[PDB]
Order: sequence, then structure tokens, then C-alpha cells
Amino acid sequence: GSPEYLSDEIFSAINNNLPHAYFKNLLFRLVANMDRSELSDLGTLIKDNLKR
Amino acid sequence: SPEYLSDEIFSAINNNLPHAYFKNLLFRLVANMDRSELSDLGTLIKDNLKR
Amino acid sequence: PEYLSDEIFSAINNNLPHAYFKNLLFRLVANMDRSELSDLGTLIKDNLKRD
Amino acid sequence: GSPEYLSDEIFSAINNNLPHAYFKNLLFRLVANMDRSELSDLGTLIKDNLKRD
Repeated sequence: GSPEYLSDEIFSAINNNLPHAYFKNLLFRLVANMDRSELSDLGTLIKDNLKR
Repeated sequence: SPEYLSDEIFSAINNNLPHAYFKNLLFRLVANMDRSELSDLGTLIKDNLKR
Repeated sequence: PEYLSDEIFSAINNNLPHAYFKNLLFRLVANMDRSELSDLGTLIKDNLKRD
Repeated sequence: GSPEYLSDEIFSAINNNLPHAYFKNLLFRLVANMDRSELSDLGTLIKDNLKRD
């Protein structure tokens, strides 16, 4: 029975106290752990994000 | 200050973060990046898509 | 971190000298201060350590 | 026979007209395709280069 969502302000405030580099060591290790489908899912989200 | 974080210490890091942090995490960070940043990320993705 | 496309990486390198590709790594690691050195140092370890 | 050695000045010259992001990109394409053997090689060598001040 534990909420699956992190409010913005709490997100923004946790990230303000993480080792800066973590935000690439994450994506690299994330993108590295993806498969084909995970990749187009990500490519497309990226695609959208640039058009918006 | 390292540019890369070691495995077991990055686990130390993640380990003291509630799951909520990671839920739709990929989404969020992607939500914040730059044009060249994400432009960069798109290329890698398109690369491994063929790589 | 700028990403260099699989096609922008290939292009360049084929226009690089065959001799340029000779033990680049010592030159590089030579042209790689201790800071860098340790970063990539750690990484190889991790890369290796994996059971 | 083709050369297989480049003077420190040609190398360096050839590096300055190289995109700033060539080496990091280059550095990990090598790494990524190294087996346990070469991995262990470069560590030992990074180690060696650690204290060869």
C-alpha cells in the first residue's frame, strides 16, 4: 500500500543532493540495459520531446 | 570528483532512494534534457538500433 | 558529453593514418592525467569484477 | 612498407584538428569491445602509469 509517485518538488529536491554525475551514470547504465523495444520506446519519447 | 561512479557505490546511492524515485524515471530525466543533449541521445539509440 | 555518431566516428578514422592507430592507448593514457586515469581505472575494475 | 610510427608533433598536430569529443568517444568504443584479457591489460598499464611520475 505504498504510493508509486514522487511529487515534483520532492524529485527536484532529492536530485539537488545527489552526486551530479549520477544523472549520466544512470542513463548510460539505463540505456545500456535496454533492448530493441526499450530503444524505440526511448527514441520515440525523445522524438516527441523535441517536437513539443 | 569522478565523472563515472563505481558499480557498488551507485548501488549504495540507489539503495537509499525510495522506489518512487525510479518510477517513470526515464521519462522525467528525458523530460528535462536539452536539444543537443536529447539529439545526442537519439543518435546513440539510432546507432545501437543498427549496431 | 558529446556523442560521436557511428558514421561520424567511421568517417574521421578512415581519414586517419594507419600509423595513428599504433598503441594509441599508451599515448592516450600518457596524455591522460591521474584524474582521468583513476576514473577509467575504476571502470575497468568494475567491468572486470563482474562475476 | 608503410610507416607505423608517427612523431609526437604529427600526432599532437593531428589531435588539435580533431573534434574535442573524439577521444572520449574513441576511448569507450575500444573499452566496450575488450575481452577480459585486454581489460586486465589496460588496468595493469593504467596502474603502471599511475605512479611513473
